[PDB]
Amino acid sequence: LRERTVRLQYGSRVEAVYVLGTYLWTDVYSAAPAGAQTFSLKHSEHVWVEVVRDGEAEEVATNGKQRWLLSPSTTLRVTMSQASTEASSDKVTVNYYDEEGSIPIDQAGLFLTAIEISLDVDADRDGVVEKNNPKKASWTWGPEGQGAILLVNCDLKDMSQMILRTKGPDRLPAGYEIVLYISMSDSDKVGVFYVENPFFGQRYIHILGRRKLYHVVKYTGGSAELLFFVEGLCFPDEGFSGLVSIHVSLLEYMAQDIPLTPIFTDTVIFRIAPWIMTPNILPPVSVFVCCMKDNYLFLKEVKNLVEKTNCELKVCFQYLNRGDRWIQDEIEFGYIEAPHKGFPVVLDSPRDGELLGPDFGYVTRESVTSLDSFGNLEVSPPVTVNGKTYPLGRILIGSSFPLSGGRRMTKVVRDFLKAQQVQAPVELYSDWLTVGHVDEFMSFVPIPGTKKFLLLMASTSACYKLFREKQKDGHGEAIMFKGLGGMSSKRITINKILSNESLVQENLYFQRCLDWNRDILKKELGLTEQDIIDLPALFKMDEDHRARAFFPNMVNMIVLDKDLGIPKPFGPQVEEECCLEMHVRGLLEPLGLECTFIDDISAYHKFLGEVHCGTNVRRKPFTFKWWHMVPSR
Amino acid sequence: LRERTVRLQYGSRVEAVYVLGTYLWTDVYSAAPAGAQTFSLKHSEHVWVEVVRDGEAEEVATNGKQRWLLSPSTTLRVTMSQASTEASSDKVTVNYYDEEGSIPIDQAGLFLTAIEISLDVDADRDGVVEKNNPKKASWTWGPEGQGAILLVNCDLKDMSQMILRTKGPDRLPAGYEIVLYISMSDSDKVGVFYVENPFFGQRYIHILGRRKLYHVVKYTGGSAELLFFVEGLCFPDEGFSGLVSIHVSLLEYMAQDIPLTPIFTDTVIFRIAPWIMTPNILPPVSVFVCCMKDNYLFLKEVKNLVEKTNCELKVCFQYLNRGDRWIQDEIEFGYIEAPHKGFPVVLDSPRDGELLGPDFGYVTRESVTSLDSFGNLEVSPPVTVNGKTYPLGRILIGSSFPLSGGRRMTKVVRDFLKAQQVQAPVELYSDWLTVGHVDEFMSFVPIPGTKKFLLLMASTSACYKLFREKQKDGHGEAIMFKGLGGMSSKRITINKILSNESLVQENLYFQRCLDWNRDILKKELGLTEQDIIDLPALFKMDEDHRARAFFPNMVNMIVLDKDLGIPKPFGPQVEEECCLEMHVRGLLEPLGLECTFIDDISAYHKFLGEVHCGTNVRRKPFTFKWWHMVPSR
Ligand SMILES: [Ca+2]
Ligand SMILES: [Ca+2]
Ligand SMILES: [Ca+2]
Ligand SMILES: [Ca+2]
Repeated sequence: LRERTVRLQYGSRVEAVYVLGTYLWTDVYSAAPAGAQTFSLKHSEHVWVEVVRDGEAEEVATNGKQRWLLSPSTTLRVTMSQASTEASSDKVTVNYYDEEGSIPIDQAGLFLTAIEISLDVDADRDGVVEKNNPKKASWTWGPEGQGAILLVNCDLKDMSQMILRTKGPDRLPAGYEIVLYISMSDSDKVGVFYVENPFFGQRYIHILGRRKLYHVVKYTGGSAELLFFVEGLCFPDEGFSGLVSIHVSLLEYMAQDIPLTPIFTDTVIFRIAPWIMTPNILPPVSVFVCCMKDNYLFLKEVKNLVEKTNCELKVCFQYLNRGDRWIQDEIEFGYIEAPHKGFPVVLDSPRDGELLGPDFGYVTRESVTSLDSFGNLEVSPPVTVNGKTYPLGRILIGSSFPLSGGRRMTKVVRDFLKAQQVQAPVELYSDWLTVGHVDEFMSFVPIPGTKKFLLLMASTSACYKLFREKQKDGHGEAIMFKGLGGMSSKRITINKILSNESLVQENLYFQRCLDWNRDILKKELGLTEQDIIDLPALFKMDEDHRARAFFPNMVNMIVLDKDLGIPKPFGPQVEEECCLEMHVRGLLEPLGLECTFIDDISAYHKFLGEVHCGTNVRRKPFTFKWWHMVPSR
Repeated sequence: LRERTVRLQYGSRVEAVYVLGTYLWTDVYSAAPAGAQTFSLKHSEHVWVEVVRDGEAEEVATNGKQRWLLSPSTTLRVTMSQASTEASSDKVTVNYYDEEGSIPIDQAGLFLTAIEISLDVDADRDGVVEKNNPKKASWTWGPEGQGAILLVNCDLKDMSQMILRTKGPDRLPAGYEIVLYISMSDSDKVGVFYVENPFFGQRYIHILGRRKLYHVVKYTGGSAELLFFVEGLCFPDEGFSGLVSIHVSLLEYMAQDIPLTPIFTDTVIFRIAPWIMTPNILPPVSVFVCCMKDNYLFLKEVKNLVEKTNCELKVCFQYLNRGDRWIQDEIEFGYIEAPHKGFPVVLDSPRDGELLGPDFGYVTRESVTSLDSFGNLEVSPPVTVNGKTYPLGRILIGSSFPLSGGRRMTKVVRDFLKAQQVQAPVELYSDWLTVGHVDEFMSFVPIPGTKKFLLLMASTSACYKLFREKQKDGHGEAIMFKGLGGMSSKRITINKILSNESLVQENLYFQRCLDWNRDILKKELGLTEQDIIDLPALFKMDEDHRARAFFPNMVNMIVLDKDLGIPKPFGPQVEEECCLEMHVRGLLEPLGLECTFIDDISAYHKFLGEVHCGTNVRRKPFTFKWWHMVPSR
């Protein structure tokens, strides 16, 4: 396919390595002695030679006596299809003649050693390293796309394989060597491991990476394969697309103090697999919770919920360097996948700077507000938006309005999420909340028995409507926070809430904030009102004009398929049941969702807007392969 | 198209601005008094109202008595198609009823003011700003692609136009304002100009850009248009794609110390036009030359060449802050184009840190080797490579091998050229040359009477073949450098050159360097041997093992269509003509190329490998529009 220039040298022999998959064009005119008129040629069995004049080519026999006029426009094309062995003498010889006699006045030779050199990866994405995929030097998205995929080492049987395959005689001819190399830029993105001395053992050493840009490879004769393992060192990010290159070159020695000439180069491209987040609709595997040792109702009720499922429960306690919610706030469960292998990968952002066990990879963060917590990071189910499908869903991050001067998640984390590309992040407005997390106002739940889902939204208007109804019904004196002794002296009733004029105005405003988010979610997730259910919520404004929960936010719930762990609201008691619990059941249960209310606050005797427990669910990855997506340019 | 949430408020009136191109979904259930059972509605002439229950919608008359059951799943959809005027009373009123009587127990209203707000650009790329192109919020490549294009101000009638078009009543309702804005990131990429006080004059002020991220716009009633002019501040580069965004928002006042809510936002995208280089095949306009005042033969011969064409000649002399070749080395002629306008743009990189006149834009550079000179920057004619078309050609930059430790053009300039994208740069190997410029070894020329072109390559093998022929013919004592008195004592003859064994070896090596480039050029430009002509050249090796010209390099030539200004080689005289001149004529003239040899060295009495003049040709731009290309992702 690729034409390489090799000229005969005046009255001499040229020796050259021929790399299979290329061919040579050979100038015979320049090596012709002055006064020479015509030329003839001989060649060996395994070398194919054409005489090319003005673009027109004719094959030549091994020993012909045929002669052609010498012209700069008459050249040779030289091709080989099989590697040289010790039995080979591969050559082309050209005889030169003057006008007078038929005995050659001079001759120029070309002696060839043919070798196969191919740097191979699994570009067709089946988990096997195929021989010389013609597409291995590029990377394309989609079901028809090709090029190899690399996993970040988040901690070598599970790394990517790269195989240098060669075929040839006992040794390379004098003056050649084979070198593997990478660019300085890619040197902090990858590393490559190799057994340098296979005669002395199995020991794999790092041959390419930080501080090592090239490695000279030992040539072995016959048909040989050299196995390399490759790891990614980092995820795609603001200035890094995820694509890296590795090269092998056959180098020719020229002279001392002159660099070696790269006479053949083969290239493979890898893309580093992105970090992917799992939405609530995916099958649960493990439920992780953190709380204080004595919150007994919480642990018992979570255990009972989990016992309704096939999931395993993992209990963590509170640590000195972490928040009360850390399993929710400082940890996010995600995954990476390559054709051959995949594993769960946790983003870890410790408050002050344990874990899950060996089955997980970990990405730990190297100015920060509450909006940096992973409570502020959510992901939608797969959605179609104006005809465009997002098969992995879309990441949702809470923010403030552009002109507001409000809080925002750090650019570093936003840039990281954006750079993964396959979840196409969307910013929502969370900064009207004191804590500032999207998970305080919204969640997703599957609809049992279907492939569909609902968006759940906190609604203050729903709460006021319900409370007004109960008051009309004669329940105005129904008290909230039953069983929280630290709330009792406040004597909070439906009447007291409904009569508070400033609280009404605060909550109308918070409903405007919720509705602004509702509109962004409908637009960017392609949802209609039929896809949404509102759950009652109520907030109190702080000094910053931001919202804190008046009673526990029910929307932030543990979703295990049909079973929902819902924070216990401690609402007004009507006929000895919480009217908030009954209302929420009436909304959800007709859909086949099973509700379990989980009391995370009783142990503290009161509720001031802060939650002291956290939960996080590890889920099975999407069955859709991320490399089958086609993201926008 | 876009659904916006507007809820009725319990027993009250809500007033809202309606922006045309959206519609409202309206909750009536939350505003219902406790105990209310059914509702009815009235609406004005220009407001369309549907009652929506469980996804099913039915239009409602202006005054109906129809009643519907109150349910959270029964809502209103509210649409307007025309802007409000002073004659409008646009409203929807909802009456609430209990089980008992038919007289309403309460009512909630919605009072609307409809306005049109559209931020408009020329997205369809015809030079006119069309009304609200649905595609203005994106940017796509190709003949079917859309989105607006911005020119860099390289120095406002020629800037891009952006028009804010509004329609509505005499004033915005209380609590609203319209604001134009950009991101902090884009603030150094753009600037926007506006007449802030049209009553006091025509004065245009900078309203958005560095240090100004937002501008409050004055609303005028009726049908109004506000004209803005937009400029790009910089070209695409390593961390900047070329894409920028400008937004207009309608903001709602909530309260003191609470940020304004962006209730409607419209966005336009601009792409900043790339800098594009012109190949030798494009029509010449002006020829620029620099030399010392007394190089008379040079000026006379260049003038005579130019007089064979319709081109204009511009003569520059030597300056203290610049090189002897500066018009070639420190200046590169290129262009930018937008649908409405285009102009030539010069890259200027002064050696130590005049010009062309007002018709040109200038980009001046803010560690450096010879490879940074623009002699080391070339561009191919349009080419097709493995089925992929490069309609603007491909930029060529000289470099050294990856593992060599050799010189390279600075990353800053390489990154810039790559970031323009439309010329898809290719690196060649120039570092075997002392000066290190691709223009020392290669050039392109059209084939007269056709749409085709040739690559010209320097060849040492061609020179040795020619000299060997002349020696065989009895011309061995023919002397070179005739008329250069400072060379005479050297007595350089064909015999003396051919007998120098080390010089032969040096030049065989230089031919290997040339051939390595030949192979890259054939591969990356999709050329065959039929596309190439070799011209004789000869070099001498320096202490760094790099090549300097033995006699002037003929390949670096002035190409004006069929007419070629070729450096005079001062070769061996045979029958009182230079055998190099005669040889080159014999190669080129049969193709209809007319050769004029230009003596740039006689004034210096000798030639040591350095050229003391420079030339550069300004050309007409490609007729193919760059935005019609589709570059690789
Ligand atoms: Ca494979
Ligand atoms: Ca989260
Ligand atoms: Ca237009
Ligand atoms: Ca140039």
